[PDB]
Amino acid sequence: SVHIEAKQGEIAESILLPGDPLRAKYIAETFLEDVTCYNNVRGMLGFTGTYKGKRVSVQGTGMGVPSISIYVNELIQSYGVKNLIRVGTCGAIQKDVKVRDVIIAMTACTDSNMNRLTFPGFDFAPAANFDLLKKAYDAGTEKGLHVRVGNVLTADVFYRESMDMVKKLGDYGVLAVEMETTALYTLAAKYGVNALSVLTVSNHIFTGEETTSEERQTTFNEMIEIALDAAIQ
Amino acid sequence: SVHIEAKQGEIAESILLPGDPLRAKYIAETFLEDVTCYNNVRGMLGFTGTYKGKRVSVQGTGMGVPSISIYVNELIQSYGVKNLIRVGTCGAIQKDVKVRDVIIAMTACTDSNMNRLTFPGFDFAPAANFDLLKKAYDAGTEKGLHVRVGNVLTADVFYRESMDMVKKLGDYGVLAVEMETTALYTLAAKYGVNALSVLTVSNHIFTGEETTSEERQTTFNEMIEIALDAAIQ
Amino acid sequence: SVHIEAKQGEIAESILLPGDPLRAKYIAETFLEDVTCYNNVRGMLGFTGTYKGKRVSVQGTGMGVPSISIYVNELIQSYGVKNLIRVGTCGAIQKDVKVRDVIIAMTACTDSNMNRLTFPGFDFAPAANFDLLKKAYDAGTEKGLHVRVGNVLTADVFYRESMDMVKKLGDYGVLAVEMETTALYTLAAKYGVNALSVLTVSNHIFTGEETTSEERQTTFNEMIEIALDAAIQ
Amino acid sequence: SVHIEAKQGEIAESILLPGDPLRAKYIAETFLEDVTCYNNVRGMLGFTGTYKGKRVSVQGTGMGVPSISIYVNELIQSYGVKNLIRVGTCGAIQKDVKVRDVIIAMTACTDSNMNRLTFPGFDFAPAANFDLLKKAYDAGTEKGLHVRVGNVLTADVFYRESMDMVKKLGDYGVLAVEMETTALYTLAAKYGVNALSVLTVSNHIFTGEETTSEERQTTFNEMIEIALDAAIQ
Amino acid sequence: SVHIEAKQGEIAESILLPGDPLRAKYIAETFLEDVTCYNNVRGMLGFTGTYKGKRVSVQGTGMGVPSISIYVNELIQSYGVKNLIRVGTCGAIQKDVKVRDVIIAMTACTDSNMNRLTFPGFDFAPAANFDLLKKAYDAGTEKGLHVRVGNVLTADVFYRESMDMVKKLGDYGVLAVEMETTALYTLAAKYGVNALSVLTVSNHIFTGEETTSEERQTTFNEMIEIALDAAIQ
Amino acid sequence: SVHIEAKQGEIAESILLPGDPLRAKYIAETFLEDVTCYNNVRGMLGFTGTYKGKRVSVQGTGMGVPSISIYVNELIQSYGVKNLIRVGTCGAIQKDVKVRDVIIAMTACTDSNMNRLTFPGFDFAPAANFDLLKKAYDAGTEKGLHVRVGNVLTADVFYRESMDMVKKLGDYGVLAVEMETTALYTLAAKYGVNALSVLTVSNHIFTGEETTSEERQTTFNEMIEIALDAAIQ
Ligand SMILES: Nc1ncnc2c1ncn2[C@@H]1O[C@H](CO)[C@@H](O)[C@H]1O
Ligand SMILES: Nc1ncnc2c1ncn2[C@@H]1O[C@H](CO)[C@@H](O)[C@H]1O
Ligand SMILES: Nc1ncnc2c1ncn2[C@@H]1O[C@H](CO)[C@@H](O)[C@H]1O
Ligand SMILES: Nc1ncnc2c1ncn2[C@@H]1O[C@H](CO)[C@@H](O)[C@H]1O
Ligand SMILES: Nc1ncnc2c1ncn2[C@@H]1O[C@H](CO)[C@@H](O)[C@H]1O
Ligand SMILES: Nc1ncnc2c1ncn2[C@@H]1O[C@H](CO)[C@@H](O)[C@H]1O
Repeated sequence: SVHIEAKQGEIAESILLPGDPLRAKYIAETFLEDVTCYNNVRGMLGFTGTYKGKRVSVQGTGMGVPSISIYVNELIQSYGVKNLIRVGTCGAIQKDVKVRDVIIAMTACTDSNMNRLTFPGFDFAPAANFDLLKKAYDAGTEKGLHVRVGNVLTADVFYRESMDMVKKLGDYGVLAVEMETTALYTLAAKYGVNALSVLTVSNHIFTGEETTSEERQTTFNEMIEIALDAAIQ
Repeated sequence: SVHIEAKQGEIAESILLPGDPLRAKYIAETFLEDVTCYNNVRGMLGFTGTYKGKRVSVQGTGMGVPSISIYVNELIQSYGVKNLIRVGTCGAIQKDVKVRDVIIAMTACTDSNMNRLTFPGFDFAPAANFDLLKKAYDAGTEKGLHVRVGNVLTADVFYRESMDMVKKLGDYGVLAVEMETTALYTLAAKYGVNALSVLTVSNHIFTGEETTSEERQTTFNEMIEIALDAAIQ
Repeated sequence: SVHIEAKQGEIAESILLPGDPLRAKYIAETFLEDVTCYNNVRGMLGFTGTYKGKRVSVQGTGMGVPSISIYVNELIQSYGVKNLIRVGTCGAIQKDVKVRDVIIAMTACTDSNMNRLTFPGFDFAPAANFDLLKKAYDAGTEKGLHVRVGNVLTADVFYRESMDMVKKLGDYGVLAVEMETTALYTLAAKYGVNALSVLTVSNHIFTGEETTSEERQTTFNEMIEIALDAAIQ
Repeated sequence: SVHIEAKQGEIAESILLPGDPLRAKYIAETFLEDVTCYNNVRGMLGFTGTYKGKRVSVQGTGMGVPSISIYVNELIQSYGVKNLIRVGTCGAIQKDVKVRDVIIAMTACTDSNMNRLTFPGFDFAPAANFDLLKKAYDAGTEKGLHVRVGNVLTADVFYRESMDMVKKLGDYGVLAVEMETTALYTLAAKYGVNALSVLTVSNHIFTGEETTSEERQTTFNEMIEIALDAAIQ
Repeated sequence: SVHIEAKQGEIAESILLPGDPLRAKYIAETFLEDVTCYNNVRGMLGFTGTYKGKRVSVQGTGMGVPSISIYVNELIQSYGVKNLIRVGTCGAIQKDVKVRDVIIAMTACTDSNMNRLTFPGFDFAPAANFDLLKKAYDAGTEKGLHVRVGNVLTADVFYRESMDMVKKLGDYGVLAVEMETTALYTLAAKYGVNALSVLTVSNHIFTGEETTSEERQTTFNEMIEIALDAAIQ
Repeated sequence: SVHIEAKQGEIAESILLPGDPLRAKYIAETFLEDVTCYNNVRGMLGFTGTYKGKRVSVQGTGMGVPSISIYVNELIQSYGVKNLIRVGTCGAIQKDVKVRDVIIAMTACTDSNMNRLTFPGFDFAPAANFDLLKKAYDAGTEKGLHVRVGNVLTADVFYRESMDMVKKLGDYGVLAVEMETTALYTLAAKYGVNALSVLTVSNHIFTGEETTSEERQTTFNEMIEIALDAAIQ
């Protein structure tokens, strides 16, 4: 496809979608066997391998609705991908959401215009695939993680001049901010395929708490395991 | 409160919210014991009784976002209600959704302006309480119903001049149309309480299939049972 | 029709539209002769009788744009209704508007999205039928009421978190808040029929003054008389 | 003021507002006595004189919401004007509205953003002063004119690429198109003063019928007479 | 055309567009030879003459997007005009922009709805013709003027209740406020012809500095010279 | 900063901003001397070196408004960058724009919501720094390139379901589509620094013409040279 140099058949039907291509590399090297790298266009690494005997892929998406939309469109339309699980990070809005919690997004709010252009006059609420959601929830519960299922904000702007509206969204139960889920869920629904976002809380937006990858590595690894485990079902 | 004549303490902390006040009466008479009627203002019947030994209420909401918003605000703010389950009907958009299916709304799309006014420039995605959702899903699965968990449209207009956008929403996975869920979910989130909508598909919007209450009574009764059963947990 | 169980011909061509179905009952019992009740679906009472020898009906609408839109569509399209007069209550915004004043709405502002969806990019100003307006104005003037003709707000939200915008509308001459007129006027114009809203001020939104039905009964009765009197012309 | 060179007191409290400054000149020369010209800034002629013994003024506004807004703000805020009657032309949308009809605008629709900026999320419906409206209606009825009271469109664009939305507005009862009324009515309401628009239909937008000033001069003169006659009351 | 009484061929292919028709007269009398006046409809003076031997015209536009849009549509579509240079005034927002500076607008921001109606969901950025822009810039630089090339605001409202957003636009580099450029640039682009706006700063919006025409006459004359000089190339 | 691991002082005040980090590497290796790599976070390569003796940097941005906004905010606010030139590719809309043309964006249209959120009710037109624009234009003209200066579309969606609006923008003179310029120009203006986008046309959106990097390498190299050459001035 335009942004992926893989041949037909090189990408598995189940795929994990980290934002960071170097996390795709980490995931492939850490969890998968019989790995190949099928893409390096724009440095946006993608790999296919095997996990507990089942083929699965992992593809960086970049940051933001427009970037992930490019990759998700191509994966679905050109490579026949059927199950897409974003595995990423997010920033907690609410005090009761803690760093290292795992959030499974039921739906996402957004300040993107992408859906207003498609459905003029409507608020489109992008929805996770429930069967994937339940599988991931059950796996995370069994794994011993703190798992929160709820609403997130998909933001276009990481650096917002005022966080007043983000605070207000927190007062309406929104758990955390990230930059991709609306697009993944909307496009998966458009094409009749299955999507989910499983997120590690890496920072808290108002307290200023932050982590390095190493400082959340054990939680992150466990989260990747549940995302894979849902995928292989 | 302005629209409910009940005394403090007369309304239980768990409440079912049919749109039709005569369905509130049917639910109270059919399922509850030790019933009183606490409201007849505007004919919008409300009752409190006991189900399997646990106090529970049932309150008509009327049709549309503005009507249900009035009742939900008053129930939460004046009567201390904590768990609110809308029990209603909806019209299927998709061919694969069948009359007599039970839909549990994860989230809702809308053509209402209510949330655009609150969050200018954002799409707010109203979310069910996951713990109530899971309880209802598990109960419905055990009860032997066809249960679908997904997205609905909360419409302001029942009689729409063109159904083009409703069809398009169906192509993006939206299951059915109804007229209340966005408001219930948004206000419950605002006030930190728990909400869910459990819906019976009573009509199919493009095929023209329709039912009378009697023609869906067994399914409807089973749906009320799961809504109660979730409530009493 | 879907929400009205009347046979063809049972509803008169002129109809009064209170929001409260119990007010429809009061109006029929108090003013009309040879009364029948043609609807009890959803408790939304409707009656037909005679006033000064002329057939006229009265139909509850419920609260909010979506509810009244359902009933008005059905009355016009399925029952051939030609003259529709909402008779309701409203909350004064301005200090110079007093409780027990009668407001005849020339037009209505709104926070509903209903007309933005129909006329994207435009502000649609819904207009009363002038000939009905003049008849009601002349009748109210003769009856000795305080009658104000002007602008109202049709609100989707009764419980608004901030009343700043309602205050601002008052500073631009808007007289009072209610929850139905935009829909009635827009749909009547769509179908080429005649509509008017005649409202009793029952509360003042910033002073906190409020009334019971009994406390405004004489004014309300006189208002119903002028609404009927316009109708029978 | 910035756009009017008159001294304080030179402009009367009642004023007619044609769009064309040369029509202001025609009105002053044809109907008024003891006339002075108080403004020629930008060629936007303004005059004060006497009609049936009462002082009255006439001020060109130019075309469009932004132009009339400048003049109306200055007249109200700097010159203390209290009664403002636009006297202009319009293009009929509906077949049943005829060239040479006089339309008295109750309210106006618009494609301008002026009120959306002031009342974000709301449709503001600008309203005529009813007492001026009634006076003009009664005077026009007595004068023997065809007078229509209703809704108009205040357009920003005279040359619209598609007239689809204008046709649709006609199907919702909107009588004619012009380019000033929303602004006049909104600003008069803002400042607590009295406004009305009295319009001659000079063209029909879909049939292509058009007139010269001479071809509508008798109707136009009679319309000016009723506008003055209302003003002097 | 509807608003211009000129015969075909009486208007030159290059035209200057002051907002004030009396400035059109001043420009024609001061700079042009062999002058005729081709329009006095609505007092909106237009002239054709010769400058350094080349035919050129000058046409008042009035104030605001809707007024200039009328004239620009007619000039382009009915009179075959190819090069259109607005020559006007503006109000500085930024402290670093000085009265008597000449601003050449690269593009324009707006609070008009004109382009949102044409391109729903998009921000359209109207662009100057670069070749005209460069010619005017080079001529102004040679003439010894202070020339600033940048962004302006095309406002619908001269009298804005709050200038907060205008200040904010200044903080994002917007140089000055005026009331026509968006329309000129958008329509010229639509029809494939060449437009530019060359503006004299006549007032500073926050400091209150203001000028009479006489107080900026030398700068204004030099600006007209560069606008002509670009035109005749 | 959060997404760049460079120490203070490691990034030069002038920077080129390709979307593709592998193009940043190509630019550094091909044109610069004394090169270091200061960032590999998320694979988003950044380098500093010397060109004709002057320090300059090159930093990948990723694709889309949200991605470039992250990097531009950090470069300006944390690293003190003053001159930012995006060097990228774009897709021609118009037939008269050819593959291998170089487009210098004066301004950009967008379907992003980023500026509507910042300036509610306004269309913000993001503007290039004119002095950088002129330098690049003069350098490209001297270099013998086909250089077009004009308007572009900054799109959020690469894969748009209908290209109707993109075609319409082409009919209003918009030259090409890309995915970053609105953000770069808006943020540079916000912070008072200098930005420009210099683009190679790599594909034609309606004809289907496309190129590989090798197939446009000579043009691309010349474009990089002019971007550098402007930068070092
Ligand atoms: N506080 C935050 N705000 C926005 N995005 C965040 C935040 N924390 C983590 N992310 C995620 O990391 C990237 C931005 O650093 C995005 O891909 C986004 O999903
Ligand atoms: N097809 C439908 N469209 C809209 N609302 C529906 C439909 N079917 C059932 N409903 C529900 O029933 C009422 C409208 O008849 C509303 O309360 C709504 O939730
Ligand atoms: N203050 C108020 N705000 C909104 N609606 C009101 C108010 N007072 C009376 N109403 C009317 O009564 C109902 C809400 O109580 C609605 O039908 C509405 O028209
Ligand atoms: N068909 C029309 N469309 C828009 N404005 C019109 C029309 N006919 C008359 N007008 C009026 O005349 C001017 C435009 O020619 C405006 O001031 C406007 O109010
Ligand atoms: N401060 C200002 N605000 C708006 N328009 C201005 C200003 N100064 C000059 N103008 C120009 O002059 C007219 C308004 O006085 C308009 O045509 C406009 O372009
Ligand atoms: N046809 C196109 N549509 C959108 N972006 C494009 C196109 N061609 C090149 N681009 C650029 O390349 C990337 C998308 O492939 C974006 O960074 C964008 O700026």
